[PDB]
Amino acid sequence: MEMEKEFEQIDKSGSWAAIYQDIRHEASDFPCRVAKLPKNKNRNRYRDVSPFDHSRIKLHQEDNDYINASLIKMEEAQRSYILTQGPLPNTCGHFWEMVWEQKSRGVVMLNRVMEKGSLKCAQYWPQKEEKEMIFEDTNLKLTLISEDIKSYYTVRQLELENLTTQETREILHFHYTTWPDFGVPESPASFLNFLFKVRESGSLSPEHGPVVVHCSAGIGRSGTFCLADTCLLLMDKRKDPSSVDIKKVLLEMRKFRMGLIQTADQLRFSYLAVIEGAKFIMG
Ligand SMILES: [Mg+2]
Repeated sequence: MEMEKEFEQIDKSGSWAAIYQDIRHEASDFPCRVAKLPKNKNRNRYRDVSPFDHSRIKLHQEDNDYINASLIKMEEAQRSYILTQGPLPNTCGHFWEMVWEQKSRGVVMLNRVMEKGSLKCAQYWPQKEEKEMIFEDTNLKLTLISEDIKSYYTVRQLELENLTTQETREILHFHYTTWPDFGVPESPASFLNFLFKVRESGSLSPEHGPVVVHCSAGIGRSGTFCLADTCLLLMDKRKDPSSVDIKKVLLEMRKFRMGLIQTADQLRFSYLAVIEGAKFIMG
């Protein structure tokens, strides 16, 4: 396996930080002027994590179409993702409006609501069946239908209703709950297992809108999830699987949202996930 050889030699030479810095230098720099308008200050969780203008998701209701969310469209892989930040107390109705308008089937959440003793994300979905949430600014109702708590992740089914038109949709919420507070997982096994659960639900499939993926900033763990999914897709699709270059796929994704993969350890982990996922698939 070629990718496993490049991996092993980056490891023996301790080059991970230097490989990662070169990705940071080659990565696209596009304007984010809507993100930086003063009227959108409180729609952004981080001042240094903004969606590019050319790939930003626009809310359809008029007034302010801004949400911190980017469409990553992977042409050759035939896969699209919306990467977004963890919703803010003020942007939960926007978040669910985007899910509605983009005809998304799945939401992939890679963080806990509280990590390292701080709030990383608003509690933007209901925790009890009998206590639904209404988002008055975007006129949406959200109801917990069921949830399935496993050791490494939780799957929720939710009903999203457009109160304007009374249409209802089922949204699946895939919540990875065991990503360590510091660093990355020891073994890619549970992350891959989680990714395949998302795949098996249909949420990544072209009959639906793009999956919505977020962590706290929507670039670090979120980048890892999309990078691994797209790389494994490409390895299944291509005549030559060993022709799949993680670094070139990452740089392609970074044309659509800045900062994807935030650390050299997250880069190493992405390589790891793709390599081990290749065995379990293409073995
Ligand atoms: Mg109960």
